[PDB]
Amino acid sequence: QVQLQESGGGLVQPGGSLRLSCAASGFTFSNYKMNWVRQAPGKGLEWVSDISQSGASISYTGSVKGRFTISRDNAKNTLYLQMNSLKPEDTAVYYCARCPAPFTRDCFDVTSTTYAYRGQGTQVTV
Amino acid sequence: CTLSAEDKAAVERSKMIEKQLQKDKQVYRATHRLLLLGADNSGKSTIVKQIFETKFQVDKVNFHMFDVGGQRDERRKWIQCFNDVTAIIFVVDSSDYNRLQEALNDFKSIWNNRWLRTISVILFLNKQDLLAEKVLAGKSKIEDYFPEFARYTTPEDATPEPGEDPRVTRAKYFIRDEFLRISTASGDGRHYCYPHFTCAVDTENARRIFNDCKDIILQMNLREYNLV
Amino acid sequence: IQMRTRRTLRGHLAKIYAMHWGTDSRLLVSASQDGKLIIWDSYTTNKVHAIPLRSSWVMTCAYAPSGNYVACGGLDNICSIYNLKTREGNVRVSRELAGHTGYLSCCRFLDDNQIVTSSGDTTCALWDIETGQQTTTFTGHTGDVMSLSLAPDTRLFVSGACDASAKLWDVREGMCRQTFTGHESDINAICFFPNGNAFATGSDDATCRLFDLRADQELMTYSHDNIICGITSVSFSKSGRLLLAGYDDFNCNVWDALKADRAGVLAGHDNRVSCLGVTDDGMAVATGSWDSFLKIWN
Amino acid sequence: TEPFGIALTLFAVLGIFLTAFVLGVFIKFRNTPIVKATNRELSYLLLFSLLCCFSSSLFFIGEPQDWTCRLRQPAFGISFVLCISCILVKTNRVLLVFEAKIPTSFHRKWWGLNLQFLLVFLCTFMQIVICVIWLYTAPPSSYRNQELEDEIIFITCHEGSLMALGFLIGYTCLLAAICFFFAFKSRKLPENFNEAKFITFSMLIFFIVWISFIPAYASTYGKFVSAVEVIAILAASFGLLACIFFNKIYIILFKPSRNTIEEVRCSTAAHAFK
Amino acid sequence: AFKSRKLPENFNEAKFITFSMLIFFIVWISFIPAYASTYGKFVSAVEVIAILAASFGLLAC
Ligand SMILES: CCCCCCCCCCC(CCCCCCCCCC)(CO[C@@H]1O[C@H](CO)[C@@H](O[C@H]2O[C@H](CO)[C@@H](O)[C@H](O)[C@H]2O)[C@H](O)[C@H]1O)CO[C@@H]1O[C@H](CO)[C@@H](O[C@H]2O[C@H](CO)[C@@H](O)[C@H](O)[C@H]2O)[C@H](O)[C@H]1O
Ligand SMILES: CC(C)CCC[C@@H](C)[C@H]1CC[C@H]2[C@@H]3CC=C4C[C@@H](OC(=O)CCC(=O)O)CC[C@]4(C)[C@H]3CC[C@]12C
Ligand SMILES: CC(C)CCC[C@@H](C)[C@H]1CC[C@H]2[C@@H]3CC=C4C[C@@H](OC(=O)CCC(=O)O)CC[C@]4(C)[C@H]3CC[C@]12C
Ligand SMILES: CC(C)CCC[C@@H](C)[C@H]1CC[C@H]2[C@@H]3CC=C4C[C@@H](OC(=O)CCC(=O)O)CC[C@]4(C)[C@H]3CC[C@]12C
Ligand SMILES: CC(C)CCC[C@@H](C)[C@H]1CC[C@H]2[C@@H]3CC=C4C[C@@H](OC(=O)CCC(=O)O)CC[C@]4(C)[C@H]3CC[C@]12C
Ligand SMILES: CC(C)CCC[C@@H](C)[C@H]1CC[C@H]2[C@@H]3CC=C4C[C@@H](O)CC[C@]4(C)[C@H]3CC[C@]12C
Ligand SMILES: CC(C)CCC[C@@H](C)[C@H]1CC[C@H]2[C@@H]3CC=C4C[C@@H](O)CC[C@]4(C)[C@H]3CC[C@]12C
Ligand SMILES: CC(C)CCC[C@@H](C)[C@H]1CC[C@H]2[C@@H]3CC=C4C[C@@H](O)CC[C@]4(C)[C@H]3CC[C@]12C
Ligand SMILES: CC(C)CCC[C@@H](C)[C@H]1CC[C@H]2[C@@H]3CC=C4C[C@@H](O)CC[C@]4(C)[C@H]3CC[C@]12C
Ligand SMILES: CC(C)CCC[C@@H](C)[C@H]1CC[C@H]2[C@@H]3CC=C4C[C@@H](O)CC[C@]4(C)[C@H]3CC[C@]12C
Ligand SMILES: COc1cccc([C@@H](C)NCCCc2ccccc2Cl)c1
Repeated sequence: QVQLQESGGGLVQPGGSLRLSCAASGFTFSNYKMNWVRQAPGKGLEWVSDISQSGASISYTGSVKGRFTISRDNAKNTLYLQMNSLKPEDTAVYYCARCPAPFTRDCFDVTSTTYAYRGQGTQVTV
Repeated sequence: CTLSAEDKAAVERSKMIEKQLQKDKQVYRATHRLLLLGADNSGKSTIVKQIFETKFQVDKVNFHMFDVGGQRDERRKWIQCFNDVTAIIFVVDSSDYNRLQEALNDFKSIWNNRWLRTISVILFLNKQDLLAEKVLAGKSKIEDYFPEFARYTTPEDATPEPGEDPRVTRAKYFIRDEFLRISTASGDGRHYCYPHFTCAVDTENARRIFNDCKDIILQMNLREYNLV
Repeated sequence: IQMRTRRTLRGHLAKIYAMHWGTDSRLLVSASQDGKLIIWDSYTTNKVHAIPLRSSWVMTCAYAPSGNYVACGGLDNICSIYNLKTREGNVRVSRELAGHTGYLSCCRFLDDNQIVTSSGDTTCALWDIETGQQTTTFTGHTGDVMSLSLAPDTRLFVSGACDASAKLWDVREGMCRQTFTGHESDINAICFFPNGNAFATGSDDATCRLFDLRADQELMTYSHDNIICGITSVSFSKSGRLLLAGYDDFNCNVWDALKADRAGVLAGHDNRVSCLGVTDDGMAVATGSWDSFLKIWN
Repeated sequence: TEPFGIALTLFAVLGIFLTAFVLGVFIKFRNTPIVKATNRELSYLLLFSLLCCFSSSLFFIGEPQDWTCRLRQPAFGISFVLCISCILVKTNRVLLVFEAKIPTSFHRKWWGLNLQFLLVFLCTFMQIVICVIWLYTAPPSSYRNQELEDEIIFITCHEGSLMALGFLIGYTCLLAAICFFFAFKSRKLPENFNEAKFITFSMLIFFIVWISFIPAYASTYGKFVSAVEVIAILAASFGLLACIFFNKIYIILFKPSRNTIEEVRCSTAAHAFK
Repeated sequence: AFKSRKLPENFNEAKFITFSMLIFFIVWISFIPAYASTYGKFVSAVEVIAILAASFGLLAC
């Protein structure tokens, strides 16, 4: 069964740092592109970052450019997100999303309301 | 012919069915089909003044446009139905900076989709008047959402419409360049993007679609004969 | 296992999504996005009926076991039942079933007055055609339901959805008996083993899997390192010894179900193999592709 | 051994070398936009036919023998028709490509590739039928003329029937006229897909060079007769080898930045806008 | 003329001048062996043809 578990969230003062982790199971982790998404109160899902299979290709959204960084350990089958200089608007529930099909670059339906290959998320408050 | 009389009559019936199919073949192959995409608040409903389907006519050429809206949020599966269409018409609201990154991500997803790797995209950057008013007002700043705007300069080939402000032109061409740089990374010459600036009062959209479809057909024919 | 193309059925204008064999093992129905269904006579390669549709975007079609009706549906969220045998002499729409909130992805007849449908609104339904109403609604999938397979005894049926999940349902009560997992991506096709105690699923994982109802778990996997494309359709032979699966690489593979060893390839199409079927007497295999062609292999 | 024969042989060998060089350049850059735009297979066939044209020019020189007098006229008559047929088919295909207004031609790759050669073979086949009828009914021969002068013996070729030669010339001129019409139609297209230099070749080689040799062919005897033949042949070949390839070869080797997909795309878009 | 063959002056006159001069040179280079080969009363004919061809060239250009 496809399982994604997020961890590493809480309340941190503005200007601090926080490390999010996502443990994946039930599939070949090295075969899929991965994404980090967030949902803020009173707002819908918003794509944040993504990393490809080999990790060569890394992309961010505008607000997190430079402040955050994404990485993945395929040997450990885990995804990491480092969060630095946390602005007060970074408060949200964070999800680690998996792209629906392997060996592909397009990733449809990662910011959808009901996506199967997502997780429970971690609350980050600034 | 080693056939019975009823077998021969069945053959004749099949022949008549084939004739009708050939007539339908001519009719079907005459008409161009377009797929209309773009989120809400973009105004994709009113782009042609001529809602699941729409017919319109431009100089003895028939266009048939489809807007799929009666489905769920996920579009991973049914989108495959539209891989024979001549063009995807993507409408983007050009005044809202809060949801423009979502439009960029959607355009990226459409552009790099496996079953949409040969379909060209006509890009309509709608609501130019609102963008111009917001830029001249100064309340909103593109730099807040796009830091790259500071280290940006207007294109050399950029055209100013008669009477305008350089800041408005800079904003417009930055918005266009975002989609263009998305579009010029995996196209490989198989499909292209045609961006346009259109307001709500604009009535030239159908002609732009006609010209873009002409170009799409020419490129497809060149590639099929293996000349490009 | 070498098969050859005995018949090639030409006449559709666009990509073919669905096909279905008749119980007589001679007549079949196919569906294209041009907006037409065609009933083909396989033996003579003759067109018996050409039914224009009110909606071009059709994704499924079924043939009634009696042979008096056909069904179709698609992006219009409607299941249309056409009566083949009328005194006037032409096919006319018999019923227009409405109620799904998403595209109709599959439909199968039980008899002349019952049909089971799966939709993109993550649910299935059992209908009464005379009243045009849903007698039962099956819920529980958290993603689009792609294919369904009725049991030989027409008591149970499975549905596979875009959540790496298959579900077993009882039609009379309307509850999910068991849930099967093991795939990593969306299930695109599903089919029972002939005796009814097992079924096979194909997915975007590029693997097929065999699940047994009594053991409540999978028994065999079918994949190769070269294969990286997903399975669009899957079917069993008459005896269940061979498993036939069409892929996005424009080819169909034949698998030794009991040994998970590939035994042959059907390679005649030049585009995606969208639909696949095996006759009720196990005498021929029909494959329809996006290149607007349907072929018979024997 | 004569100086004039040496000069003609050197010119023919030089033409052969240039044709081989052009063919090798086209093979090397076989997957570049400029070479793709000009149909590859028809270009290869045309270059082979030009090599055949120079080889045919090589038949006239020497002491005339029966088989040489038999083979000399049909060789060039077939090779030139093959070249013209290749040009004609290429222009017709590009015209059909640029005049289509429908989502797709749906023209099969193998079907189009085979159809091109099939049309070329139709034209060459009519020529071959004429030549076969001629060589079966009235073969040309060799002949030791001892009537032109008193001190001299002229070893020449006697044409079996002047009507057959007239038919070959007439068919070649008819095919060239058809090719001229089609090339004149395809002048508004982008410069990479044009064949408007065939007009230049026809103007400079058919109406000036070949015209000016009519009196020489009208009343002359002995080696000079053969001379005119060879020279005429060479002219056409060289002109064709120029008007179709040299410019493109230049752009392929020198000014390489114009051999890019973007340039061709821009030119095609400019054609679309107009 | 070839130096300024791309200048658009006078409806792009230089290209036509270049073509006319090319026609002239081709005519006389072909005239040399044609005259050397002609025998008899036709030796004047070639001259006329040349005198025609070149002349027509200039006009048509
Ligand atoms: C034994 C009988 C021989 C007959 C042989 C004739 C063959 C057919 C005639 C063709 C012809 C001769 C006119 C003859 C004059 C008549 C007698 C004159 C006496 C006085 C009465 C008519 O030339 C005409 O020229 C017009 C003037 O420009 C032009 O008009 C246009 O412009 C208007 C202006 O703006 C505009 O307004 C109008 O709308 C337009 O249409 C016409 O399109 C064109 O047909 C010349 O054709 C031209 O030939 C060129 C080759 O040099 C050829 O270029 C090719 O090669 C070049 C070099 O390799 C290369 O550089 C070029 O890239 C390449 O393309 C041109 O393609 C071809 O066209
Ligand atoms: C569309 C345009 C380019 C038309 C193309 C036609 C040319 C290829 C034709 C037209 C007139 C032909 C010429 C007309 C007459 C003669 C006379 C002929 O002379 C003889 O046959 C010798 C006298 C005899 O034995 O009767 C040699 C070929 C030649 C030069 C022909 C060569 C080819 C020409 C120039
Ligand atoms: C023995 C001698 C007298 C041979 C006769 C040659 C000329 C008197 C004729 C032969 C072929 C004729 C040409 C054949 C084809 C054309 C193409 C034609 O072009 C079009 O009409 C196409 C227009 C388009 O569709 O774009 C204009 C006349 C022209 C130049 C003709 C002009 C006169 C030519 C050169
Ligand atoms: C053995 C000796 C006596 C040879 C004499 C034959 C000449 C009359 C021939 C041989 C080479 C021929 C030339 C070979 C190449 C060309 C290139 C050609 O150039 C172009 O067409 C340019 C194209 C453009 O305009 O872009 C013009 C004809 C011409 C001069 C030919 C005209 C006739 C020539 C001078
Ligand atoms: C053989 C005897 C019976 C008479 C001799 C006449 C020919 C030698 C003359 C008559 C018509 C002349 C032609 C008339 C017109 C032209 C158009 C001319 O075309 C251009 O120069 C236009 C180029 C451009 O448009 O830029 C080239 C020369 C040519 C073929 C002339 C070449 C010489 C020709 C064939
Ligand atoms: C009589 C005539 C036709 C013989 C033609 C021979 C010349 C033109 C041919 C013979 C073999 C050819 C070579 C074969 C293979 C290659 C490798 C390719 O990556 C670059 C071009 C190159 C190097 C070719 C250039 C053209 C070539 C040298
Ligand atoms: C537009 C098209 C049809 C024009 C085609 C004209 C061709 C077929 C005509 C034009 C002038 C003709 C030539 C005129 C004179 C002679 C001399 C004769 O002793 C042999 C045939 C020959 C050589 C003719 C062959 C046919 C010919 C070349
Ligand atoms: C009689 C024959 C063998 C001489 C061979 C010389 C050839 C190789 C030379 C002679 C003059 C040269 C041409 C002179 C001018 C131009 C114009 C330029 O814009 C493209 C190249 C082009 C077209 C040259 C190509 C090469 C060329 C044709
Ligand atoms: C037997 C020998 C002397 C023949 C020599 C032929 C000379 C006169 C020919 C051979 C190649 C020809 C060149 C080939 C190509 C071009 C390009 C064109 O756009 C202008 C004319 C120009 C520049 C030609 C001028 C004349 C030229 C130099
Ligand atoms: C009377 C006859 C035989 C003289 C023949 C001389 C020929 C071969 C000479 C005379 C004039 C010469 C041309 C004079 C000017 C130019 C322009 C230059 O940019 C390239 C060379 C080129 C194109 C020459 C090529 C050779 C040429 C055509
Ligand atoms: C196209 O005309 C031909 C068809 C076949 C052969 C031949 C040649 C090889 N022999 C006769 C030569 C005819 C001739 C005489 C003077 C000037 C030009 C020409 Cl052409 C010509």
